[PDB]
Amino acid sequence: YYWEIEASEVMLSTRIGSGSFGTVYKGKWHGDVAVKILKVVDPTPEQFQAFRNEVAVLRKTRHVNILLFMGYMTKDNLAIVTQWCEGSSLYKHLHVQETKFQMFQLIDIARQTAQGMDYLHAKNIIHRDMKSNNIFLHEGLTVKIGDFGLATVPTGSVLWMAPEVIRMQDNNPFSFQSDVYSYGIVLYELMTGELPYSHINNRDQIIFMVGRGYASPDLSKLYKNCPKAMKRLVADCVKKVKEERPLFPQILSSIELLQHSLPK
Amino acid sequence: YYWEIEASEVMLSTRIGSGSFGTVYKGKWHGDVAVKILKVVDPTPEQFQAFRNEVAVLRKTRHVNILLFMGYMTKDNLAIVTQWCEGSSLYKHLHVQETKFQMFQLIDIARQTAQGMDYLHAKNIIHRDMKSNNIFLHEGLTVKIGDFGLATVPTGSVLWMAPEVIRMQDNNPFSFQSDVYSYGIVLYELMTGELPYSHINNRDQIIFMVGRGYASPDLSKLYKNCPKAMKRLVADCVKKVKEERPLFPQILSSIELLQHSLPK
Ligand SMILES: O/N=C1\CCc2cc(-c3cn(C4CCNCC4)nc3-c3ccncc3)ccc21
Ligand SMILES: O/N=C1\CCc2cc(-c3cn(C4CCNCC4)nc3-c3ccncc3)ccc21
Repeated sequence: YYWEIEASEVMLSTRIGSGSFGTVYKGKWHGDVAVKILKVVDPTPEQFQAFRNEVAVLRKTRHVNILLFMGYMTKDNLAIVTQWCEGSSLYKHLHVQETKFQMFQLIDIARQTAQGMDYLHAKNIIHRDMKSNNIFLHEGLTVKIGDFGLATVPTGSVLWMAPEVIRMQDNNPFSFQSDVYSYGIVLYELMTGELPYSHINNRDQIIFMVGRGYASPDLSKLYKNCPKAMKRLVADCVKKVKEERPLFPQILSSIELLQHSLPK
Repeated sequence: YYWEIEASEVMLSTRIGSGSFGTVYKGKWHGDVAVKILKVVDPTPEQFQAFRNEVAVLRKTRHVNILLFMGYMTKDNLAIVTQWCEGSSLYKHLHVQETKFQMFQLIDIARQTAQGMDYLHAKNIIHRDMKSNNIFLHEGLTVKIGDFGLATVPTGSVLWMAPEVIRMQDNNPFSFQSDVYSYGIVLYELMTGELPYSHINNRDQIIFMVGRGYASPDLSKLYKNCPKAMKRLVADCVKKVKEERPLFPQILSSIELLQHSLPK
């Protein structure tokens, strides 16, 4: 049942960026595949396990909303192969290239986001990292979550960070709801078309700010065609207090009912 | 890990049809899912092994062109769950609903169903059964290959059967080329929009005639839009003789080649 590709069957084309312990390419294997490579010479004992970690988590993910893991390879550097997806990251669509997504399916993006998030959590999986960078879009039609570099059972990306986790507490800040906050940011991003804490400029300050209970996100700005129960859902999820947040086995269920209403 | 879905987590709506040793349903499990159930009250020891062999096959196919196997269920009927695809099987689109697919992408359907078929051949998988009834189409894009109920290491769907296999010879007629042959009929189906030998009506005479190499499929039927290189490929795959047929690694790259000579 080895999901390792027999030596050198993979091709690798140009770089597309970076991420969590690697680099990404538009390589070939039985078709088009997205591939993460080490890009290092020798493997660290901690990196060894960081690789072997992401493998065992992705091996658990057979789902139509989770980036389909296809194979791995320790020979010729450490590598992770998934399905290639035509289109771009949700971050690009929203902030880099400014795509005016229509509400009808602007919520359908959030649907599929939770569709997969529910699957992960119910199957023990934590995402930790999250972001809307990791919401890779298939054809502008199917949502797939990728890069499980920080998942379980020194640079960062402060924004999709639960205050509790920003503080640093007890070796175990990351939890179910710690994903749900980061997801709440994604909902917000869709509803606003821009990043949280936009009009400032001090990354270092934000860390302390939200991580102490000051810089709550500005709900009062968002596209006016937003549902009345959506603000309610963005609010419930982005809530500062930990256990006060709602779990995914009720997030999407509260969404797929509101998807019925706005059509008119 | 064990793709066993804990009993009663699944849900099952109206029927979709039959085939492959059960009954097909649109269901729910972290979202929409295609479900093949047993329906039988007491499971057969010959079926028991037919089920488990099917699941052992699906356990090795993480591909964008193979119907993403999601899980199974032994408790409360024997069941298999896989990704739902809004939009129908090709057999319908082509012979039942008669959708007017343009050549630009008619070959793009063919490229994918080879893209997929190559992967299995390479990863040890023989399909045995290979219908246009099995080629499930994701809306208008993404070709994903159907169930493996037969696929290995009373109702027969003749038409997509290599002469050698219609005959029966040595308990071992099903092979690589066998899959390739039936794929060629799928090519014929695409290029004609018609079933093979559609202008007779004696199933139990086609069986003999093709089985003894008298009833060759009519190549002089394909549309005018069809490429000259394509008609060559169909013929090479619809070769009566076993060893004369070309293997998938070759087929795929041969179609890839010709696909970017069409645009004009
Ligand atoms: O294991 N790590 C992996 C596996 C697949 C994978 C893909 C990416 C990835 C990075 N980008 C770009 C987009 C442009 N701006 C900079 C980032 N796009 C993708 C991508 C992924 C899947 N399908 C299509 C595209 C990153 C990491 C990993
Ligand atoms: O494991 N084998 C499986 C699992 C699910 C599964 C579904 C089908 C299947 C049979 N049909 C009909 C439809 C009416 N016309 C004749 C064919 N439609 C589907 C179908 C495919 C994908 N998504 C939803 C439904 C076949 C096999 C298997």
